[PDB]
Order: sequence, then structure tokens, then C-alpha cells
Amino acid sequence: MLPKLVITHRVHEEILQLLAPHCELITNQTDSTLTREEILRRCRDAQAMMAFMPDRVDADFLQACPELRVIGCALKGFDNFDVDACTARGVWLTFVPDLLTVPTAELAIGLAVGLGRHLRAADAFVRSGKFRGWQPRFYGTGLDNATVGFLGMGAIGLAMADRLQGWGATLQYHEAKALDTQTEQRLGLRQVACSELFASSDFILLALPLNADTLHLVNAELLALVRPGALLVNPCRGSVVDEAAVLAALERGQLGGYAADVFEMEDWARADRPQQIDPALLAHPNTLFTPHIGSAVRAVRLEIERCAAQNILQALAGERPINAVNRLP
Amino acid sequence: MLPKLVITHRVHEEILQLLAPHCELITNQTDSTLTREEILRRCRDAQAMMAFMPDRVDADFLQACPELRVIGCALKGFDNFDVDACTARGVWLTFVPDLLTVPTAELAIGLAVGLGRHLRAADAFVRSGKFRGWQPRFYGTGLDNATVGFLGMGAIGLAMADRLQGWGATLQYHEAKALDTQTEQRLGLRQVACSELFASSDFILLALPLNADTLHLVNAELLALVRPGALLVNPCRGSVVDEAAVLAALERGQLGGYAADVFEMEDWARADRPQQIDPALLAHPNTLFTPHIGSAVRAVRLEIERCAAQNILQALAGERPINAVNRLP
Ligand SMILES: NC(=O)c1ccc[n+]([C@@H]2O[C@H](COP(=O)([O-])OP(=O)(O)OC[C@H]3O[C@@H](n4cnc5c(N)ncnc54)[C@H](O)[C@@H]3O)[C@@H](O)[C@H]2O)c1
Ligand SMILES: NC(=O)c1ccc[n+]([C@@H]2O[C@H](COP(=O)([O-])OP(=O)(O)OC[C@H]3O[C@@H](n4cnc5c(N)ncnc54)[C@H](O)[C@@H]3O)[C@@H](O)[C@H]2O)c1
Ligand SMILES: O=S([O-])[O-]
Ligand SMILES: O=S([O-])[O-]
Repeated sequence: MLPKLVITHRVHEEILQLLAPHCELITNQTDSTLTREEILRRCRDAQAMMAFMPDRVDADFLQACPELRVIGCALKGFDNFDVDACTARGVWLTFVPDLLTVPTAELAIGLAVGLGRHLRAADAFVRSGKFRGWQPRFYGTGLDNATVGFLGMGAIGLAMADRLQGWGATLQYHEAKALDTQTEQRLGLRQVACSELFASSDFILLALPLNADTLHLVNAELLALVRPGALLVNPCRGSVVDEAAVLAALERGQLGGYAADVFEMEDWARADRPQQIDPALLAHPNTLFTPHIGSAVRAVRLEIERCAAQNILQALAGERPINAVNRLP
Repeated sequence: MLPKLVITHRVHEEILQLLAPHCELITNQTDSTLTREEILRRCRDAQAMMAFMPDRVDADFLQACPELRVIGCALKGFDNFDVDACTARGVWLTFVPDLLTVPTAELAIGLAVGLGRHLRAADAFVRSGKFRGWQPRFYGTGLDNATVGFLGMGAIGLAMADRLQGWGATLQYHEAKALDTQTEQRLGLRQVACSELFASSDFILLALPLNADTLHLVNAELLALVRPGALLVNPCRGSVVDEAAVLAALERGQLGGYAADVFEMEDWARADRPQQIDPALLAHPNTLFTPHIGSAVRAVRLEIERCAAQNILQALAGERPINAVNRLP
């Protein structure tokens, strides 16, 4: 027989045909996400698992599945997966380090432009059949001669920076880990204090992970700093901002706009998460939203799927998985 | 008696204070487009006019306004203004050659991202309140590794090519007047014929003016060459494309999407234009629209208005306007 691989969400059939001659598969080829108890059942005696953004794994889980050996995750942010427990149980935990970067970088830029140029309303105005030609309205904010501040300058921060090269903006960032001079210089990046980043940027592009330090980093106090009218764009994790503090900053018109691909309600790790995005936030005019689609480009998705599956075949064939997050003897 | 200046749309208070010493102002300080009869009535004894997108000037307009010395257009595309009739009447026609370029290029790239990533629908999905966490949906097209084809490579075509430099795309173009070798090279642009452009680009961005030769240049036959799912972005003029053929191509699924800032119904000089945007186009899910807001950036609008004024003032003082479109004795 063969090792038992659970796959919690739908993948390309091509991936199944590469995984089949080495594993028996317990798939879920739908557009629906299966309940927490249902998954544990499926994994009970599974050796391998392919996990995705809705999946949530703690100490309890791992204990229910003692035949497990590898969780192959098809994502960058593993904040919903307890790596420490995985390590202590001899369980591999792999991620996808690079492939999510660019498609997310592209979307983030689009959201900056769309937010700045009032695109949701503009398009709604055209579709309302009342367009009778140009009128002096929808006056928005462009990138040319603006200060773009980045918070975090890892993969996505850098990818965004590369993409804003010919846009005539002034590029600054705040890192927890500074770059060398060759890169700062060659991207025209200028490092600043966090407070300073907020009080001076017209655009604020977030590119940091969710962890102990980053939860609600963007608070009521740091939002009191921004230039009245600045635009906040969040393509990383919801909980790095306080959405309630953001709503208020919007309502008093200190914050010119908020855009986001991610939300607090997605972050199952901290039980105290909001159960929804605030109706008042969704109803706000100065917003642009997408439903965690940063990596939803179909050629990439296939490559992401392929990578996560290779990690699994590597782990199961005995070997060390090229993209393992943790270390194992 | 100071020379009479008619301004057809609302301008910044600062431009009025700029002109008011030199001439008497007949203003339209409302958000509204006036009737042609009202414009004719106001301009009948005017020495100058500041024109905008909704304005159209032919020989009949000029015959009825014999005192006109200058028409200062606050725009780039002067297709609605009969240049030759102006010349023959000894009226200066001026435009704004560079200020509209960058905000329109920014918007065009925003339209390309937004269309490729189903942004309108994605946002409507999040506002609906149905978002419960990642699903493998709203799958779309990215720029990385796509072939982006440019029809025209003048001001806006070049500002878009500059702005796509860090984006991992393969750039091609067709022109009536080719770039020099060194500009092409720097930007990584390949020069192709028009049918090849249409046959082999995943994104097609229009950057040409409207004239006799470009009227419905993007017609049924040319569209019949695209790769199934090709995306088309029009930031230039509506009537360079046939909107009926575009719609037919969307409906059969050969064109993957159409995004536009401009529409055939705006091209006033065309007597046979559609009067509205076809409701079936406005209903099509694979679309993204803006109400001619290409230069609707706050700081820039002021600058555009100022360029037209300066041109108006130069002509009224007997000079050749810096940005004259024509040449008078
Ligand atoms: N929307 C999407 O589809 C999508 C896709 C990929 C990743 N993401 C999210 O975005 C996050 C960023 O991804 P990435 O590839 O850039 O991660 P990365 O690990 O390459 O870089 C994150 C950077 O943030 C920096 N950082 C940490 N704390 C900081 C602080 N207080 N101030 C400034 N910088 C700080 C780190 O030094 C690190 O280099 C991911 O962890 C994930 O949560 C979202
Ligand atoms: N959406 C907006 O708000 C907005 C703003 C500014 C301009 N525009 C429109 O876009 C047009 C182009 O803008 P620009 O500033 O780039 O103009 P431009 O005059 O600098 O460049 C247009 C280019 O198109 C080329 N061209 C002409 N016929 C061609 C053909 N058959 N094939 C390929 N190329 C051809 C010309 O050689 C020229 O280089 C303007 O004429 C105007 O109508 C729209
Ligand atoms: O890490 S991402 O897939 O949110
Ligand atoms: O030249 S136009 O499109 O304002």
C-alpha cells in the first residue's frame, strides 16, 4: 500500500496525478471549507497533509493525529499553525516562501491606485447610466510626487518597491531588520522610525507578518499621527491593524482611505478575534476590499500547489523538505 | 474694456485671480455642463475661451463667435476642436502636452491590475458580508510573465512602459512613429506590427489619439485575432475602439475583459456616435469603468488649468502661445 495524504481544499487535478502513484488521497474537490471536527476525522491516521489559508492547527490537533509526519502548507503566513508544537511532536511544517510574493505585490499596488483614485464609486457612477461626459469630480490622489511609506521590507515590501521604481514617488520604510546600503540606494529607500513613517507618508503599505509583536501594531495612537488624508493599504494580515481604530480614523476624516485583502476575522490563532468585518467599515465610502486574493493568479496557484506537494513527497520519502519552517533530527 | 474670457467649466479660485486683472470673466462655477446654445450665447462676443472635455468647436461655432482670438484647451486630445477651421479664422488653438500624462498612466495600470484580478466583483463580494475566509475563487491574470502590448508609444504609452519596468512582463508595441533604438532598448520594448500585437499580447493598452485614421481602428476583425481571454485597456479615446465589437467579443468570451476611462458617446465631433454606453456593456461582469478621470488628480488639475490660462494670456498679449496646436501668421 501507500502513505495517506489528506488535502483540505481543492487543487488542480494535475497535482493529484503526481501525488497518486505515491499516496492514497483523501481529497476535497469543492469550493467549500470543511468544519474543524471533520478534518481531524480525515487526518486521524493520515501521515501527510496539504493545508491552506482556512486551516487552523494547535497542540490538540497534532495529538489526535500521531501518525502525522508533515504538514505541507501552500501559503506564506503560518501564524495559524503552532510551529513549536509541531517541532516537539516530530512533525514537519512547510510553507511557500516566494511564489505568493509577486501576485500579492501586484494586487497591493492596484489597491493603492484604486483607493487613491476612488475607483469603486467611479465605476458605480458609470454603471448608473448617468455618465454624460467629463465633469470636475472624483478628484483623487496619485503616486507621482507622493511619499510612499512601507512598514516591513521583506519579500512583499521589496516586490512592491521594485514595482514603484518608475512612479516618481519618494520611497521610505521602517523595518525590524534593515537592508544593506546597496539595496537602500538602488531602490531609493530611506529608513525611518515607525512613528515618523506614519506622520509623513501619503500612502502606507503594510508588508509584515502576524506574530506576538505585530498584533494591533497599527493602533488608535499611531493613527492619530498620519497626515489628514493619508491612505492605508493592508495586504498582509488583518490583525496587524486595529480595524475599530481604523474605522474611527476614517469617520473623523483623518484617514483618507483604507484598503485590505486581509481581515481580523481570518486570524483563528487569537480566540478573541472579531467574528466579522464591521458593517460600518464595509459601508464606508473611502475603502477598497478584496477577499484574501493576493495569490489568486491561476498559473501561480498551480505552482504553489506543486511546491507544497513536493515538500510532502520529500518528507514522506524520508528526506528533509526544502521549504520546512522548523528543524528536525 | 478688458478682453472677454468665457470659461466653460469650474476652475480653481486661483486661476480666476490669475486672469481677472487681464480680462473679464464669464464663468461656470458649477459642476454642470452647459447647453451648446448657452455656450454660443456667452462666446458670441468673447475674445477668448477656456475649453474642456465636453466642448466642441467647429467652423459653425467660429462663424457665430467672430471675436475669438484664442481657444485654450485644458486637455491633451483635441479631436473635438477643428484645428484647421481655427487656423483659417486666425484663432489660436492651444492644449496641455504633458501634465495629463502621468495620472492617466497611473490610472491605466490600476485598470489593468483591477481588470485582471476581478477587483470590482471581489469588493462587491466583501461588502456583501459573505466573506468567511479563504476560498479558491476570483482567480485572475497577473502582469508577471504576461506579454503586454501597447498600441501607440507617445507620452502616455511611454509613461506606462516606464511604470511597468519592475513588473516581469514582456513589453511589445506598435507605432506610427517608432522610438529610437536606445529608448526601446532601455525599456525592453519590441516593435511589432499591429495584427501581431493583437494576436500575441495578454494585455493590450491603447495609447493613441482619435482621428480619421484611428476611428474604430480596434474593430471586429482586429479583435478576432486576440488570444482567448486577452485583456483590453482603453485610457485614450472611446472611438478608437468599436464598442459594439468589443461587447460582441466579451459576450463570446474571446475578449477576457475591457476596462475604460473613456467612451464613444464622449466624442462630440462624431455626429453618428452612440448617445450612451450600451447597457449590455455596463452589465458585463468582465469590465471596469471610470468616468474620464485620467487626470482627475487634485494638484495636477490646478496645474492643467494654469497651463491653459498662461496660453490664453500669451495669445491675448499678441504672442505665439507656448502650447499652440496650430501656427498663425
Ligand atoms: N494577501 C496575501 O495573499 C498574502 C500573500 C503572502 C503573504 N501575506 C502576508 O504578508 C506577510 C508578509 O509576507 P512577506 O513574504 O513579505 O514576509 P517576509 O517574512 O518575507 O517579510 C516580513 C518582514 O516584516 C519584517 N518585520 C517584522 N516585524 C516588523 C516590524 N515591527 N516593523 C517592520 N518590519 C517588521 C521582518 O523583518 C520581515 O523581513 C506574510 O507573513 C503573510 O502574513 C499575504
Ligand atoms: N483618459 C484621459 O484622461 C486622457 C488623458 C490624456 C490623454 N488622453 C487621450 O490619449 C491620447 C494619447 O495621449 P498621449 O498624451 O500619449 O498622446 P501623444 O500624442 O503623445 O502620443 C500618441 C501616439 O500615438 C501614435 N499613433 C498615432 N497613430 C497611431 C497608430 N495608428 N498606431 C500606433 N500609434 C499611433 C503617435 O505616433 C503618438 O506617438 C490623447 O490623444 C487623448 O485623446 C486621455
Ligand atoms: O500567507 S497567505 O497565503 O495569507
Ligand atoms: O485629453 S483628455 O482625455 O482630457
